[PDB]
Amino acid sequence: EKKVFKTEWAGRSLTIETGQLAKQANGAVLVRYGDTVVLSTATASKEPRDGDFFPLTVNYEEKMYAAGDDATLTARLIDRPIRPLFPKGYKHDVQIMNMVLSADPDCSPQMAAMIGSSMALSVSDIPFQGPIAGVNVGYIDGKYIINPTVEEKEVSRLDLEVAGHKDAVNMVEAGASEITEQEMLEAIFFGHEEIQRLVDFQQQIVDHIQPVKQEFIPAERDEALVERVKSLTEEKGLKETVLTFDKQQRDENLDNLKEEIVNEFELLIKEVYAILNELVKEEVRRLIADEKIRPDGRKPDEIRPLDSEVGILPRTHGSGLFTRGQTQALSVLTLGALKRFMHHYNFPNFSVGETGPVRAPGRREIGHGALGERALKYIIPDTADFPYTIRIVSEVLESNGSSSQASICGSTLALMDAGVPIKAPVAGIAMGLVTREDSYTILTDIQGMEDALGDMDFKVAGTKEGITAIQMDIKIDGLTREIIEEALEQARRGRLEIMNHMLQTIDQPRT
Amino acid sequence: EKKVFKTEWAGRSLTIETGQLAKQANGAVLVRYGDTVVLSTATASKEPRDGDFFPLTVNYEEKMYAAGKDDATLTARLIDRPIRPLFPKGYKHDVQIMNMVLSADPDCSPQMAAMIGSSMALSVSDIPFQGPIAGVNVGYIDGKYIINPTVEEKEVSRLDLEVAGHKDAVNMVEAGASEITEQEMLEAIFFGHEEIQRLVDFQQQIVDHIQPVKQEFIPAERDEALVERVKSLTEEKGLKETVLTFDKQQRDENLDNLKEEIVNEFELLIKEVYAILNELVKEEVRRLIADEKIRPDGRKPDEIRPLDSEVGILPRTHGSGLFTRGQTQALSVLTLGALKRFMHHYNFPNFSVGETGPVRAPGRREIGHGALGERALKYIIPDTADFPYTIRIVSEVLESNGSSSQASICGSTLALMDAGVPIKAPVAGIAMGLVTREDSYTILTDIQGMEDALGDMDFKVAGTKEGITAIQMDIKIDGLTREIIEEALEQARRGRLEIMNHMLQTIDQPR
Amino acid sequence: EKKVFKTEWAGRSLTIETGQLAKQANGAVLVRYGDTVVLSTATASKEPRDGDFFPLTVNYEEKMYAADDATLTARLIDRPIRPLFPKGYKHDVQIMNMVLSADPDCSPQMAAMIGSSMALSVSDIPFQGPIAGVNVGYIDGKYIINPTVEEKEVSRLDLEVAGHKDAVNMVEAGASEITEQEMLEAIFFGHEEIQRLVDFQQQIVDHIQPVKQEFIPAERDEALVERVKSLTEEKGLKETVLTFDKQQRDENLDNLKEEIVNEFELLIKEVYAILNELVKEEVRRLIADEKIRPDGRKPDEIRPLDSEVGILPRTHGSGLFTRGQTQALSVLTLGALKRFMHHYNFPNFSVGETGPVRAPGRREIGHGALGERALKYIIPDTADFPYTIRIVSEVLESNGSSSQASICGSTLALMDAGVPIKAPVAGIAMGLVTREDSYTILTDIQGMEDALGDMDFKVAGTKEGITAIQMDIKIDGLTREIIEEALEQARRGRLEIMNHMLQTIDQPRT
Repeated sequence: EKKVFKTEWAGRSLTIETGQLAKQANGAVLVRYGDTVVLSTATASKEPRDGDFFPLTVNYEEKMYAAGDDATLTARLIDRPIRPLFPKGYKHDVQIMNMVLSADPDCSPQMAAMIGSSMALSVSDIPFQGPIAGVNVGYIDGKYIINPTVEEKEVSRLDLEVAGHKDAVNMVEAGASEITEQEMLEAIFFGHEEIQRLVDFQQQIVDHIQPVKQEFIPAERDEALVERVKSLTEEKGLKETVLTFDKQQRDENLDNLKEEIVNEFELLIKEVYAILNELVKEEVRRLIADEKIRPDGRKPDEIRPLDSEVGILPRTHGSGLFTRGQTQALSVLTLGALKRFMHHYNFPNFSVGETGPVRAPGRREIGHGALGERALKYIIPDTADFPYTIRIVSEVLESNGSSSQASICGSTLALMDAGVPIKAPVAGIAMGLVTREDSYTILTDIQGMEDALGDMDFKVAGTKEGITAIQMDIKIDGLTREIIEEALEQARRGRLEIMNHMLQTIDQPRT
Repeated sequence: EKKVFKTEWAGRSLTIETGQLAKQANGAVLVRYGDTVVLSTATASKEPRDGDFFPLTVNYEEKMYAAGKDDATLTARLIDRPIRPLFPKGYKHDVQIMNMVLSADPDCSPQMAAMIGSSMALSVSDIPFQGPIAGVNVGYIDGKYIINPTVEEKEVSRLDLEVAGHKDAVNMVEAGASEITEQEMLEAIFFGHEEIQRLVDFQQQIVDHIQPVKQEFIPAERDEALVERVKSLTEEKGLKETVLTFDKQQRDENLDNLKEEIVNEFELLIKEVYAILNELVKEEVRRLIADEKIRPDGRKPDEIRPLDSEVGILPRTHGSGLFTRGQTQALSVLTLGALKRFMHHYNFPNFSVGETGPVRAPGRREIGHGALGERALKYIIPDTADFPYTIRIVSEVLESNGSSSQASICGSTLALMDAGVPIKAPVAGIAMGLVTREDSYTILTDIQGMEDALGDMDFKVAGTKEGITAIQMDIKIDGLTREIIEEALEQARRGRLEIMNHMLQTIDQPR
Repeated sequence: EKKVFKTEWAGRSLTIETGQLAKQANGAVLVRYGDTVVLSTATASKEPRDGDFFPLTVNYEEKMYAADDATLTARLIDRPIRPLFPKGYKHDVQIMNMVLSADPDCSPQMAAMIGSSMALSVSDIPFQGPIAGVNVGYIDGKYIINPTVEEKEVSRLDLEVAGHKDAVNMVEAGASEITEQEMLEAIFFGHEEIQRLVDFQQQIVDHIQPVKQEFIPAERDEALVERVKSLTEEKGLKETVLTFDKQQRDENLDNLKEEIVNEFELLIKEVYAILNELVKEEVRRLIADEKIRPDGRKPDEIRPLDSEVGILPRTHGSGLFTRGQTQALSVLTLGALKRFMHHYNFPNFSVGETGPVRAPGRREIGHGALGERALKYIIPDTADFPYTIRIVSEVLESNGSSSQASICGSTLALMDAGVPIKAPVAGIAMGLVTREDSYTILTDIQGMEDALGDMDFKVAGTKEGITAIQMDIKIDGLTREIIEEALEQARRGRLEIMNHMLQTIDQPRT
């Protein structure tokens, strides 16, 4: 029952095989892209899990014979464009595995696996709303190039990975040599045209295989029950509760507010909690679109209050503390004799007022560390005029916003503190989004609740001259070109404000 | 209250001490065999665990100081095998058995000392174990069998066998061999068992002296009438035809559903109905085989599942083989290197059985099957003298219903030929099964998961056309007679020969 | 809202900052002590956990850039902090300490200990401190606080004392065979500084004026207690307690409770709790009033002893030591040429239990190092005995003090092996029952006496003097007389034990 479908992808062949391998998986496909081979599978639990949480996991692993954080980064990469495309309220366990059986570094295993994963879900009976595809873009002598080779990347000014579906982009994640907003936005959409071909090719396959999807019947809310709950919510001043300034106190009051409504009033309880969460969600979203005020009283373009300090640790080579609202990071730098530069990120439970077991670095901590390292490596001096190794470790002492971005600001402080002759300071911020069908509002410097109840989390970092790194994921089907362009601009402003503050603290590398 | 009991075991002393050490354990014994010393203990939970599953664990560990300076996992699995089937049916207490090698003379097998240690500890305990059991190592030099050969005799034996069992029968065999005949193996087995019988004899005297007081296991007796009701609702809903569903996942789905309905008729009463259902399923399968001579995928006791294979499916790897037998499938990949010298690993992902779950480090089972594979193969691997390269093979189980471990041996033989390794001879393997009715027994060839689970044994044999290179067998009944054993070996010789025949269509000699 | 409070601590500055860092923690403080910096935090779960168990965790970690020990340090800090929470308070509390900068002359361990006290004291968590801790050395007859690295090279004592305003809470020490009075003085020299440190923390609390959360302890239903206390008297609780065999005692007690409860859900939780206190009381009463412990011993009698040497053929040295239902086997390996270490392993079968086997836990790492500390002082100079020495101790049974049994075991193994050691070493664990009328000190305690008693005070050393201590308590504090009496009675105890040990082997093999 083996079926082979073939095409071209940036000057080398792309083959997708199904029906032969891993047939107990809900769906499974083998991807040959040049000399790169990847087996991708998608499996779902039999019945759906309880509670309001969608367990979705993506793994990636490169076999020893195919030729250690990269695998974790890659798996996080593939999760991003796939996660938002499941019917709302679908809470089956879904696990997606990718095994790189053969790896030609000129033919991206990361991108092969991403398409592999899309295909495996698309042939499966799992109700995924793709296909999706992803692509790598470089930028050499003013020309964009798809899936550049190892040697072209040595020379590109951009290392971008874009992904999305038929009608829109889903995810971007990038590192760059300080390139303009418009250079980036063009790269994005050059990338998306190829994405569109790739999706096209996957749909023909789906049209040929004609898989039978499982039927997800989403329940329709009881108009009347909503109405009752929506009254007990209005009487107890939900609006004013939401507008509590302090993070922990806001969450405490909301919990309590819900904690009371539910006691009115088991399967009926599950509903009331769910109705409550949407009513909270709506209130927050309404306040922003209609009254232009966020739940800590800010306006869509205002950044949180900023504080910073340098040299706070006696014996360390460099040290920086950066505080933006209820998010705070301490970054520490060590120099060494003579991989050459790295940045780690640690997120303790106390940072969010929580108790729990202490572990080895998790997936998220590994992500943010590398994001930080990516944003910064472009401004680190040449080994030729500064022969030392540089390690930076960032500790998140408090968190409500973007620890990862705060750590980039922290680390820039530490680098200057330490007297590292860097190209230019770097700062970063995270952008948010509320869409109403009438229109959208872009939010600057978002807090946790805005990520959680918003539509995107779009992190941009770079210098005054331009962008050094991006990482973006979303919780709606797609982002239009004008929303991306606007976000980049408003993030350019945001970062500029932040570098301005940072230079009050230290205005150049120590001597 | 120290008591010392003494005897001879293959030309060296064997002493068993109890009453002094580890007296809070339900039972505990110290074993001195030559200069080897092992402390063995057996402990049971106070009350029995819930559900229909017998938690039994065996550990083995060799201290750092034991020599005056994966094997432990293999050894612990070895000791579990003959011990597990000998507990009263329905006994579901946690039982844990620990073995500590305090001193280790490699000429006096710590593995065997521990195995007898473990039997003794349970036998003196109040845990209702139905032994004793004992185990022995057999070599084969210039046509003579030898018990517990020394290191230097093993350098020269044609057989490395570990046999075990009780008073009246053999329980377990596990072996590696230089391509020896079926009768040469069966004799070794029963030479081994005569010594086993002495060892059991010696343990029984001890038990007769210590006179331990066992805990009283009252097995419930089934309600004749309730069985009858359930057995009708099962007959009306076509259990027989349900069982005969061809597709593995679909068979399990329908059976679950069938049970899923009967139970809803209809809490402590539910536990019973589920248990009654499982036995009725068990009986139907067993009946179909003994009486109608058809297995639940419609095969007959001697037919092997449909076979497919391929070589060279991975571009850049030195050797590559894909082997498919029914709904079980394995991909084996080979890497060559400069210059421990040969190894084989085995990986079993969850998707192989259509499951979701967390990915882990190699488990116990995966370590077992890997080594079983490596054992079956090492005998046919060339001398380092005429082929100076290291050889690693990794086998991935992409689907599973039968014997992954045997499929991986077939896969690896393909990969070795693919890679151009001048091997002695191809090797294949299979797993044999067994249904006993009191009237008579049927031996099953190439069993599927359900046949292992509801059958009486799982008897894996692998080797060349000239003879056997490896065995591993465990059982779920009290013992295996000599005629069954012999018949199984013969029918497994046929089975393997069929498989090598197919394999040679794919590749008929080393590339 | 940054606030900085400053003082002197043994000739160097001590600064405590709050209000700036880690403000989502219930409380948090930064400690600068010389060039050492430590951030300490204290966080509590929102609501209290179910069941009768207080989850309290302390972590400690020294960053890579700051320049088993971390586990030892974290266990150190837990000890004086644990007993000072209101009885029945069962919130998760976690306490973290991060050494951001570490000057080994200014103890990060002590900075963190005060850090942890401060973080709780500024928090809304109802901790009953402050507490503080201090290091004492002993050079040419003079005690010194927080000696530097180079002074420790030359001290005869490495002591860490801690406690609160009115009493000492915890001691843990290693020593070059020093007398009981020499130790007890060091302890109380240490406590005067502790008192300054607590004083300084109290002013801070008086300045910050934190608002504590209100812990309302329920009051027992006099009448329900009375009913339960009758069903307990009728079924012979007293006689049940006096069962000799450990497992059998626990089995009967479980069963006894198992019956009373069935009389008789939220009401059940109460009956179980009432039962546990009635058991607790019976045991305590028997000791104070009848002077008999629940295995029939008297407050000063040690359990029956047995020992053996050379039980393993091929190992360089081997010792088996049994004291009551606690038993340890210690094994020694010699090597070419960190130089001495002792490990401790505690399998589940040792207590008749089943469970998963793991990497060495926290407790096992503690006891191993306690053992190693007690012994290193008597191990020969590398000059006249050029070999590495590893000893591993296995606890085959346990009811008492495995850690002390392992020290006895290891001394046996060292002699067995022919190691020319300074002198044998033995150890024991002391216990305590306080009634408001008076107290009884218990020698060589069993598990139940630790669990239902007021302290667990382990002392080990030679005939000439003490080599190691480790003590924690379950009451607010220990007076000086109790701590002096315990040391003396532990000196006697150990002497008995060395006496027995020398019957087995009276000098290093030759």
